[PDB]
Amino acid sequence: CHPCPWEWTFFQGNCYFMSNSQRNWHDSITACKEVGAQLVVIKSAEEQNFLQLQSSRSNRFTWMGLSDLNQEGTWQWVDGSPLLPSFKQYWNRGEPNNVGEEDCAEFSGNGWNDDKCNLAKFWICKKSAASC
Ligand SMILES: CO[C@H]1O[C@H](CO)[C@@H](O)[C@H](O)[C@@H]1n1cc(-c2cccnc2)nn1
Ligand SMILES: [Ca+2]
Ligand SMILES: [Ca+2]
Ligand SMILES: [Ca+2]
Repeated sequence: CHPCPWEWTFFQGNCYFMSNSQRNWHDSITACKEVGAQLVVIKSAEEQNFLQLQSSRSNRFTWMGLSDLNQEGTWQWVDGSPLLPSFKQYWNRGEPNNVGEEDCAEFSGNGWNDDKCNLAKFWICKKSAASC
């Protein structure tokens, strides 16, 4: 028994995969579903710091499963849960600014940025680990 599939990173009972290719946000959602996973939805501050650190070290602009597509300015996770007030701190300075209509959230440097949903970026999938 091993808790995660090969090349997946285990963290606090879940498995994480960072892509080595780039897609737009809607295709990133599909990419994760095809491996029985979900474009990463963040549930805790520890998990946030864990993901941002890898995004900073790798220096890769990376999609997360969050958008304000349904209502501009109200951010929602792809599993339907709302962005909580205790997560607003992770936006980068001056963000979210929706310049040129940016509806999808990404890891950018030390925090989050809203960027155009049609741009190709790396992504991270999340699924729960098996019990060994
Ligand atoms: C790399 O990050 C910058 O580019 C991202 C991609 O466009 C943005 O998503 C980020 O917000 C941020 N940004 C853009 C502007 C801006 C551009 C033109 C005129 N006025 C403001 N400000 N900050
Ligand atoms: Ca919009
Ligand atoms: Ca927006
Ligand atoms: Ca922005």
